[PDB]
Amino acid sequence: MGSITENTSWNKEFSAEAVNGVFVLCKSSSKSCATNDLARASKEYLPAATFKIPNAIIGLETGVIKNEHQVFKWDGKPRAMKQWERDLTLRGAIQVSAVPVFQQIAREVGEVRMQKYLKKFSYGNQNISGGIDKFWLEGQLRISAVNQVEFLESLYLNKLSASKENQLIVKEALVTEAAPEYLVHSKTGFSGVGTESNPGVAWWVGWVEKETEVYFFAFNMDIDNESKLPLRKSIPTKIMESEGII
Amino acid sequence: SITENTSWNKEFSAEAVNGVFVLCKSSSKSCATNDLARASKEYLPAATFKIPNAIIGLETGVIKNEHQVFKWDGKPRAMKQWERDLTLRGAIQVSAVPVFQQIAREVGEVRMQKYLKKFSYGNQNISGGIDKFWLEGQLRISAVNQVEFLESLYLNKLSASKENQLIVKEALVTEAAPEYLVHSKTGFSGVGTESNPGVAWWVGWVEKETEVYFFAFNMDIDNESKLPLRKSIPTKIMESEGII
Repeated sequence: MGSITENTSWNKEFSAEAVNGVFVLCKSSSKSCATNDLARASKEYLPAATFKIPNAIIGLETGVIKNEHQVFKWDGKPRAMKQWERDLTLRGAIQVSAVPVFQQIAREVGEVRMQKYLKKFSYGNQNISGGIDKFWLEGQLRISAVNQVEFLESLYLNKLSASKENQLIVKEALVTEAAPEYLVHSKTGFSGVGTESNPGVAWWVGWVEKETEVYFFAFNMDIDNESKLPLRKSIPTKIMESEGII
Repeated sequence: SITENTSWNKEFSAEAVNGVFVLCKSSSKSCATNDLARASKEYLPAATFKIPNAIIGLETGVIKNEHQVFKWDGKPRAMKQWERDLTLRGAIQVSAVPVFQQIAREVGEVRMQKYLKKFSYGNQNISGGIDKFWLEGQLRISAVNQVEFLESLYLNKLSASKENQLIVKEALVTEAAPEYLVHSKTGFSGVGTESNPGVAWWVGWVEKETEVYFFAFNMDIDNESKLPLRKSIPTKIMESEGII
């Protein structure tokens, strides 16, 4: 992206909902971005499940994921959500955001390989200390909403340090909503409800392919109350509906 | 093998529609149909040919890559929705015939023929005009053949880079949900003439859970108003089988 501008009027939705948060929306053809808050747009947060994006990419590249037709066989042990207690494809694993699958991918990737790809991808603060299967969840990895849109735009252009086919595979895995007139590729994130003072963070990042334009977006909010969670989709949607995008 | 499923003709009787549905679970070695004779009968592909045409355009460099924009020259096009710049998915999704006609002209007769031979695409007959053999020419393809072709595409087994196959596959996404993804393309030759009906198509595949279902539907049609039956009849069979 080439420019960012602040549209304070985009705080209407956040205020309406009593939410501390940011939305960044960028247009590929002008390489220009808008946000409600420049400051929060550059603040860095645990990526949570948004990290499945780079992790899918590295697992593909390293051959820890064979190809897009890979089945992740459920062994039969209880998992944190009923949604995960089944065999899964990559898209499947991504869409039901199955943590144990990507924890296992992270473990086959390994500290060394994981660490390298994040430097090539310029992925946030690139800090994977705090457990190879835990670092994006409760460790010290941080990424900003601006850095998310930049990572995603590189993905969209196949300009990440991976094979073109592996980037394509992951973009298809990210398809979340399809219509004749638009295609949405997106991924949610939720680190937890936080603790004393210190709230968790919820994310929604992706892009919308519409007419011959592409809108990249990244949303995060502070969250202490798990019921406020759906706002990670409804607030960006409101802003993107306002803009006549979707 | 192809096996008749007797209960499927029910949907065809109800709308007074001669057509065929072919459905394959996992691979094309085990497919089911309402009619064994009609399953392998060959019809004009119409806009289902945008599939091989898109792959060929990519393979030949005619379409530079996935972000190619097909610019509208400003000249009259047969549908208002085609009168605009379009991306590859865009052109596939509104079925922009002129985008694909120009694709075909640049590919040229010699290359077009070679790729259809390579892909085993129907009778591989491109006679009738480089920019219209699939519309009104001598090109014919069966439901069974569509399913075979889509299976090769799905498996990245066509004679084309995997990257190009992936590109066309994402252009075909038509419905997305956490548990399933549908890639599909409609076709419609037209309404035909006295005693010679046109054909309507819905073909593609559903990736659901850990399984893949390949489908091809066609029907004889002499009335544009009957056109939504090309989606509803097959959706009604796939819904009954718990697939969508």
